[PDB]
Amino acid sequence: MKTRITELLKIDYPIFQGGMAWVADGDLAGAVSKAGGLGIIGGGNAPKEVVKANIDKIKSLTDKPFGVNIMLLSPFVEDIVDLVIEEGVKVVTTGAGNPSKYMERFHEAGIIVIPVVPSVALAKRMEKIGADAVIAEGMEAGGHIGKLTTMTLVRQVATAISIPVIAAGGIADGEGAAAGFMLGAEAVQVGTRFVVAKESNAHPNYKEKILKARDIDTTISAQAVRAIKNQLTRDFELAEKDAFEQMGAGALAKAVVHGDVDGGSVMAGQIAGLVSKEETAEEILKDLYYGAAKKIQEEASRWTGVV
Amino acid sequence: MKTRITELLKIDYPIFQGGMAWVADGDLAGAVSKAGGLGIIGGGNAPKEVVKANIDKIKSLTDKPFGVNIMLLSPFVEDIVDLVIEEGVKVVTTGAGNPSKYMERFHEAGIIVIPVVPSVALAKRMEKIGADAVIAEGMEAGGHIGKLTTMTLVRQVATAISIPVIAAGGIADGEGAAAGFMLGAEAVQVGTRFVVAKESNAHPNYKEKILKARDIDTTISAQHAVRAIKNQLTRDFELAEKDAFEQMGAGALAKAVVHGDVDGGSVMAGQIAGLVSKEETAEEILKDLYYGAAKKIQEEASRWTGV
Ligand SMILES: O=C(O)COc1ccc(-c2c[nH]c(CNC(=O)Nc3ncc(Sc4ccccn4)s3)n2)cc1
Ligand SMILES: O=C(O)COc1ccc(-c2c[nH]c(CNC(=O)Nc3ncc(Sc4ccccn4)s3)n2)cc1
Ligand SMILES: Cc1cc2nc3c(=O)[nH]c(=O)nc-3n(C[C@H](O)[C@H](O)[C@H](O)COP(=O)(O)O)c2cc1C
Ligand SMILES: Cc1cc2nc3c(=O)[nH]c(=O)nc-3n(C[C@H](O)[C@H](O)[C@H](O)COP(=O)(O)O)c2cc1C
Ligand SMILES: [Ca+2]
Ligand SMILES: [Ca+2]
Ligand SMILES: [Ca+2]
Ligand SMILES: [Ca+2]
Repeated sequence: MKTRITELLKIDYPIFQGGMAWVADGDLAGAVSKAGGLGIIGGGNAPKEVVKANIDKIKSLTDKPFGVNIMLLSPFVEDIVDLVIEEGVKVVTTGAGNPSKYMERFHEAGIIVIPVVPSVALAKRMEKIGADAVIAEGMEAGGHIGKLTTMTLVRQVATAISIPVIAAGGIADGEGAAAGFMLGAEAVQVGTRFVVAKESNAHPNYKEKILKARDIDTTISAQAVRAIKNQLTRDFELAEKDAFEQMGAGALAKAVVHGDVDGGSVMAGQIAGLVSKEETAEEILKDLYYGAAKKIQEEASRWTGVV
Repeated sequence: MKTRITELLKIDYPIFQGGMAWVADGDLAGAVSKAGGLGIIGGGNAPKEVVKANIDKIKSLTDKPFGVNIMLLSPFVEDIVDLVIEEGVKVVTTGAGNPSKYMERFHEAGIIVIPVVPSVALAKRMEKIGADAVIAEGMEAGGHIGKLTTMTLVRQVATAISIPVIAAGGIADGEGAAAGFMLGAEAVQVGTRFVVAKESNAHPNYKEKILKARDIDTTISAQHAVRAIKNQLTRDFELAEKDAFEQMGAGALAKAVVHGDVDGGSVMAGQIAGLVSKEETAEEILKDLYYGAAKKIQEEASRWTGV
């Protein structure tokens, strides 16, 4: 099977493992790319030399295509722009801001640019400035969120633009992934579920937090970031009532690296209640792709001959 | 095609026009039922005598199945429970609370009860007291909302229960409706788009504000949290909360729906309002949703064939 995304990136499955701060090292990314998806290295707030070690890690693991995520609120944003170009990266995703100022530089470098868009207006602007595709991220996602859900944003983005759309936010199995294709997308982007992958270097405490979570276990803090509820999210809310960087500084690192799941930031999506097994990256990819195929096929049998 | 909902309810299409305070009178619920879906009179906050007039109006328009919505925050809840049983209404949907104390009375009346549920724990419990089906409503929906999205709530509720699930929130076309079926749903509930139906008695001003809205033109107010299209009321209400209500809130929806005061009334509508761009008959809407979905499911299955 083929979609414009499998053709554009030269990959087996129309699935991205979304770039994540701290979680998406060369190990996670490498395992995804290896099995046939697009593994994506999360730039995050990391210095150039930390992100570079990751790019080196991945190349030594596989020759398959890979992306690098540039998170536009990073203090080292300009260094990572240099880096993706310098290291020969073919795909760039961008998140948490407008990447417009870097678009011509990326395209002169032969790089494929796929921004994350939170609205139809920004989706269209990206199309008119040359963007090769866009990612519509719903508010149900883990991490730094917009306002619109996946249901409404994907459909309205897909309708507004002629470039290919990718659904992100709230997908953790084949049924969820196939829904993304119905809303008009040609690829899915998955975050929360890849965190529990065997190759993921997220601390056992962070993985077990996700695994035990119920549907309602997430909250939005710092109004904006979706995370699993703990002492830190309760602290922040209370200090929101009172009125602050003592809490917020290094919070994700505390969680992802050191396993402090009380005082750390345990970002994860509303779909974490559906995630309850540790698997390899390949086992996750196959479940999403063949799980979707199966469900699309079963529904077509139901609706067959209707006109 | 057949779903467990089409067979429980004996309806031609697995689509509910969602029970809506003020909007969902007899003429709208009639046209939906007459065209072959499930039209639903919304009880809202209305006295027993007003809802009876609606029930009286619908029976004279169509012989086909119809539902009545019981909104549980109503001052007149006990009377609307009475009313449905006395007038031989065969289906009841509920919203804004827990209907558990009414379950045994409804079933002794031979009534089919379909509660809206905001979580997995409430879906499971409704299943355990004998509910015939539930509605999963996402926070993207118009009106009074929970915290989970359609993408994530419908997945996790379809998964937790063996009774049929109906997907609500963010569906205005066949691609949207197909997506809901993909997540585990056996029918869809549509609100926003039915407001602009030719047979809807919503004020031309109110229909105009939907037709001209963008994806981003809704906001959450009063977080009883209501989703509505941004205007002077939402601006004044947000500010009134900001520094710190019944003077502003009282009768707000009636002012917009009936009188067309879309400046200072509550224009409840979903994030999918940016997609709703024309006035159509109820039948034209039902047919677009149904056959739109069919063609999208059929299209994607030829794309995925052999996988
Ligand atoms: O320019 C504007 O204001 C509008 O433009 C945009 C606004 C928002 C977005 C957007 C929303 N979501 C995303 C992708 N998701 C994310 O970026 N989620 C993230 N999680 C953890 C992150 S790390 C971090 C975060 C904050 C501070 C320091 N570090 S980023 N992009 C894209 C474009
Ligand atoms: O266990 C509990 O605490 C109660 O559980 C529930 C909690 C929430 C819900 C729920 C949320 N949304 C829905 C279905 N949607 C709606 O109920 N939407 C509505 N729009 C306009 C309405 S009219 C109104 C509303 C408030 C005050 C005065 N009038 S109701 N049900 C259902 C059950
Ligand atoms: C822990 C965590 C960190 C993330 N970091 C980034 C990031 O640095 N840049 C970005 O564009 N998106 C970031 N995201 C979003 C993901 O790339 C992806 O779009 C999202 O997880 C999809 O939603 P889901 O969690 O339901 O699967 C992050 C998400 C999580 C959960
Ligand atoms: C104006 C308006 C009034 C509503 N009133 C009720 C109600 O009284 N009881 C209820 O259970 N749901 C109510 N709802 C929810 C709808 O029946 C339906 O589930 C919802 O609108 C679906 O989301 P959508 O707007 O994206 O289609 C209302 C929705 C709107 C837009
Ligand atoms: Ca398109
Ligand atoms: Ca490891
Ligand atoms: Ca089920
Ligand atoms: Ca009329």
